[PDB]
Amino acid sequence: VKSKGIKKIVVPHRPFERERLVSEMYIVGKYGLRNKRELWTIQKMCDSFKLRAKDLLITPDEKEFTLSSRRLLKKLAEWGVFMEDVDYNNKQSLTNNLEKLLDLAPTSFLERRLQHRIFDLGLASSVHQARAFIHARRVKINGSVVNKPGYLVKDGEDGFIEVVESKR
Amino acid sequence: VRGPRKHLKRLNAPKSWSLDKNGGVFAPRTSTGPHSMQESIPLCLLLTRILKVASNNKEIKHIMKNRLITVNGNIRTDSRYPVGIMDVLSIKKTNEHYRLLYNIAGKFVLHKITEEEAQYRIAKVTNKKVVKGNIPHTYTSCGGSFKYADPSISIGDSVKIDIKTSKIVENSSLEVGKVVYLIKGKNIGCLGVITGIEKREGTHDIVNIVDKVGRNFSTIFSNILVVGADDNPWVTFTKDEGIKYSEYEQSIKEYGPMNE
Amino acid sequence: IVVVKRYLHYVKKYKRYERRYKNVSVHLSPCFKGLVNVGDTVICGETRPLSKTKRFVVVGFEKKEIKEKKLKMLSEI
Amino acid sequence: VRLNKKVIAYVPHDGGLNQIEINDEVIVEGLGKKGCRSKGDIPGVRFRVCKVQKVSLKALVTKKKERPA
Amino acid sequence: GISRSNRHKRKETGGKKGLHEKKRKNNCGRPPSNTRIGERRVKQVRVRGGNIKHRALRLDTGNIACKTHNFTLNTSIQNVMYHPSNNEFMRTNILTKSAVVKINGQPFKHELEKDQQFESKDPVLFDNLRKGNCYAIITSRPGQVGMADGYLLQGEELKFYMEKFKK
RNA sequence: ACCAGGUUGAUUCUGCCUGACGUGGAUGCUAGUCUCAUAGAUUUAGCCAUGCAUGUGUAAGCGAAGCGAUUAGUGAAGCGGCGGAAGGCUCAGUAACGGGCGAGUAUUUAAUCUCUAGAACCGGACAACCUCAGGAAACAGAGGGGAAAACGGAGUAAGAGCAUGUGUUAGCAUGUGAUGAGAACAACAGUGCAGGAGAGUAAGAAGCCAUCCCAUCAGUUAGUAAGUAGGGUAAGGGCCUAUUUAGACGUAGACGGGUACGGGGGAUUAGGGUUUGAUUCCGGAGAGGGAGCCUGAGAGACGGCUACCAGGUCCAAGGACAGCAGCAGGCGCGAAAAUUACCGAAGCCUCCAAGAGGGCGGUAGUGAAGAGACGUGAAAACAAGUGUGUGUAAAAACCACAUGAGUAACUGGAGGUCAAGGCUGGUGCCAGCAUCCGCGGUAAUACCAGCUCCAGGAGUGUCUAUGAUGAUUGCUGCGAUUAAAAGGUCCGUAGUCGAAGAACAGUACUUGUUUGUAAUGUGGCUUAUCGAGAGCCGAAUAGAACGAGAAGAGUUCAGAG
RNA sequence: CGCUAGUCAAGAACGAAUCCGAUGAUCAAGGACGUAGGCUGGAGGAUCGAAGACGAUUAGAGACCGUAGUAGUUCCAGCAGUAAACGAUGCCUACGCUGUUGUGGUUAUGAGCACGGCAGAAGAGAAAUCUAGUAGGGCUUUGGGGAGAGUACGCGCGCAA
RNA sequence: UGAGUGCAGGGUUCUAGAUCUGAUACAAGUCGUAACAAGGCAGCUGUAGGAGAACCUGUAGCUGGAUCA
Repeated sequence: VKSKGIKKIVVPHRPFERERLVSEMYIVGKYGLRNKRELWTIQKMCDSFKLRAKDLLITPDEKEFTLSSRRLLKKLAEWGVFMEDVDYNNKQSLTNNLEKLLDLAPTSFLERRLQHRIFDLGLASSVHQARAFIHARRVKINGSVVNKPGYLVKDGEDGFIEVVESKR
Repeated sequence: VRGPRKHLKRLNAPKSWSLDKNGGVFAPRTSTGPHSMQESIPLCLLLTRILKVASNNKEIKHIMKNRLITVNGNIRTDSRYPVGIMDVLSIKKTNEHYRLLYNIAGKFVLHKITEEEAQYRIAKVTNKKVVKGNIPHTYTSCGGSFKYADPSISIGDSVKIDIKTSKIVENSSLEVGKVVYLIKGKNIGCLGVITGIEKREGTHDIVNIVDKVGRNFSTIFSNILVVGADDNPWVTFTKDEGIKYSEYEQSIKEYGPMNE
Repeated sequence: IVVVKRYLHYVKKYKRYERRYKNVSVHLSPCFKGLVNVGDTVICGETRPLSKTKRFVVVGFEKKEIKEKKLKMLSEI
Repeated sequence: VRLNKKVIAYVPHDGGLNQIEINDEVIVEGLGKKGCRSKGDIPGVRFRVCKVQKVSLKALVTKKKERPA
Repeated sequence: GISRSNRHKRKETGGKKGLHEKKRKNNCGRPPSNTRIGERRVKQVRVRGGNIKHRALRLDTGNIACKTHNFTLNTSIQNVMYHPSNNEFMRTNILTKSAVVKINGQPFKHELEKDQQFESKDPVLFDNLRKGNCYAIITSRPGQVGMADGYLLQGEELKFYMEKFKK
């Protein structure tokens, strides 16, 4: 049926391709994700930014290039993903940095997720018990609880994250 | 259809009214009256949105049953009465006065004025005719009619009206170097000064304009109202004086020019 | 009289054009009676309906051209 | 019922023929080729049985459910 | 009843067309009014938008204008002499626009006699008026407007129409 | 922007079958929590029990009975006024004024706006009231009063058309004239109604351009093509009729037949494409099938009337009534689709209204059609429960605090394609399995089971249409010596295609400026714990108006051949 | 299309300082020719020989072989419209390596132009081989896994086949 | 202006039918052996006769022939 809402995953063309199976298995294992759908969701997000960079570099006009480059780079800096010293009002560096985006990887999006941040900031003994503190309300940000492990943490929120003891 | 249309679906109503798509299926169908349906707004949208003084239909009723609201000097009692551009709105209790103008985006907006500006409006001249008993007449854009005005006023000019006497006060014509306001098109709500006019036969005349902060733009005469005797404007315009910026210009102005 | 008008239509898939034509029946007045004939080009103006098929009237014409009935030199030169 | 033709259908499972009586109602299904075509080694048969008396034949054969009676 | 729509009509190429609607009132027609000569009888018809139209069934008289001398008179109508569309409307004496009619000439005779040049300007009219012949043409539409009005035939118009009457 | 298995004793090719992946319906087995959408379209535009979906009164049109009164009052039966032509449902018919873009006439328009703008007398009835009183019912009679801003007449303003001057063209002058009216009331301090001229809204008719398959359908048409004159209409017109002229349309597909609600849009997609559109917006048509119609500003109306045909219902047998492609609901038909639920609240529409009405619309209930976010433990310490408050029209859910606690996985597979066992027991070309290739004749990693593994996971298998696979439909981009494939040879019309040199012109061609897109989609930003969601911004297709450039295309010339 | 003379029209190629100036390429519909065998009418009839009849050979031969024998095989006036009608390679127009051998004209005797054969090479192609090399030049015909099937129904031509 | 309904015809789509005649599948039935080797008369295309049946015979053609001589 045709109805509201987008679809956020793309199914792989070959269901039993051995190099894909092994490399996916590793990354789910290491990062403590629920199933293959969590991973595929991040992959589509990553692809979208790569497409924008491609389009910008090949555009003929200057007005669009100067306008939309800035927006793309600023956004990815705020998420804490693309960390480099982009200088504005300088055409060459904008081109240089756009080229550096083109080999961005899903690992970089994964490491901004709250489940990984909690463990990485040494507030939990494993990526597993980090998830188990996001459930059951033990994790709090700016004085308010966050129930969802997929919460992507912007650059500089790290000062305000906290854990509290269990209710028992 | 067997007869005249009564309803109006919310997705079909003018983009100038600026009403939220999701809340309900209908919108108010303006009553017949002074301006066209595409160039005016019903009064009940003004009181609930543009200038918030009611929040429910029971309150909208009460305000007009008590006879509070005055438009062009007459008290109004139809909630679906159309108001248009250059159209003084007032509440005599608390002595408030407003004109109706466009945002730079082309939406409608109310602008607060003094009791001086509240005394006059502007319209455009559409036809001249002589009537039974050899009486000369003249007519205007918003369905206005005038008896024994100055004969020299020509079709296409713009005239200033005294609201208390309902007579014409001043006249201005379409010439190089006069101030213009933009009613319809790509550049609604812009304000500028005439560079040059190119005359066409049996078809609209093309007018070329310079903006106050340098930009040239041209449009057809059918979308322009002339809003001053020569140099400078009659009516007081908005908090921002009708300058429109591209997203590109907004970026340059925010983060600085691209250096060599 | 019957007037033919001709034009080209673009077919997007094959990136090429086809020739098309339409027939229009027009009113010719007695003031043009001897002057307009087959092959000539004509200008017509629009009006309210004159009959079941007729809506245009001939208003003037451009005569199918001759540059010159070419010169013959005198035998004396 | 829908055409008043009489057709041949195949009965899939191990003991499947025992789950059907004369004058039972059955629902019938396609073999999965592009046109209606024979599949495997069965000559000239073009459909297969799916349900008997409103219940799944797979459940009947494997004794997970019983006849409506 | 009667219709003015082109529902039933063929295409210009000769082919038939199919019907896509039942009939609509906004293309209704009405039966002809056949105005006869006789004592006045006129009917009032309620028309679209609530307007009224006046339909003459019988008429006795008309206003008739003299164009050269600029006066108008009111006179009886005798009979139709000629009708351009159909020979039948003449023999049954039915009134329409462009019918040519015989009238009482005496009022016109009394007026035109005052001009001392009258005989010299139009001898054939003068002769007709002596012989008791007086001919006029109807300009109004009786079935629409509810009355008949016209002008007296003079000069070359007489010369033209009299050739249509003669056996 | 991608491949794999299958003709042979092996090999290299042509070629088709099958697998692997989106999406629309149907269905097996299994199912913890919360949020956003959507549901008798496909078959029968089949048939329908019941209840509801359209009515409205003020200080201010007329006011009967009753009640009551020092000649007051009341409180209203009917009449009048305004609406019932919108919205809701469906896709039968239509290859067409059905669809897109421009333009504003040859037209009519209750309400509403601006300017302007009204000295008028007389008479009956109809309904309700009162007295009889019919009929099985549905529905009606006699007789007698009496109102209007209801109705008909009188005068009187006004006044269509026709003719001539003068200003196209209003207007004015003059002659002639059919027709022929008109509302006030209340003071809580206002509300109405007659005439004009211009607007505003809505139709009717028109201009240009685009529109499906069959040649085993090649000729079609005679109101047909045109002219003159008249009738008719709100209005142009063969719209209709009389006499004259023979036209009009076709291989660049006429005419006939079959099929179809049309767009904005949807699905797939590197690009070029291929498929669909009953279905939130716009426009069209219908109300069992056909046809006629009164009233009105507006209907060829069906929750109006009238007749036939097909079907029904009640009767006292004489007659009456009725039409769910509105909302619930029932029966059928099918492989196929929810509650005879609440609603002085939100968005709007209707009236004579500081109020009344609305199944239009909103709120929940039901269902693994679709789309988000999360449970099923951690190493010290875990959903779903419950109670208060909130929330709403009233609710439930959601959220806040406080109490208990310790519950929570299945579907398809394991010989190759294709991820994962020559494990143990039965069966012996049987019973079965297998999209394809192939297994089983007593030593079956392939059947039937046990046990371990694999894949996706609140989900997974199957059937059926379609897009991709596919350069196996080829514009980009395939083939024709031998695999399928160059007409036995010429002539020839329509069709498609056509020198050098010197000049010329602007309709195609390309491009500027201006128009042309609500939703959807596209580039963004901001707020619901997050993410779909919601709100605001910017640019945009095809199509049209006016300019510009002249290479290619086009037209002409001859001290060129 | 193969004996010799005489006669009657038109065509191809070659040589060269002739004339006209875009008159042209390809082709649904429509028209003309088309070995052999066959058919309608006339002439004729040597040789050969379908059908038919015998003799042998064989299990059986109706066939192959031998004897005999008819329609046809020839000519004139027509109908018909098919072939492994094949170099199984459409028609115009291009760009393209060498050696050798022909046929007809012309020649500074060095060579050319038209129509051919042959042998290598380089490229090409699944190979065999090359009318197949290079290529978005123009126009027509035509194929889309085997079978059923070039069959059924309708239609057009023909005396029939 | 016209619903309905008489009587003849057409145009479409389905369906019945004694009997005849195609095709396809027939584990392996009966009679021969026509093709693939010079397949025991080299094969094949057109046309015309004949015949239980494959097929045989005359006439013109082709090599995809058993010969590039």
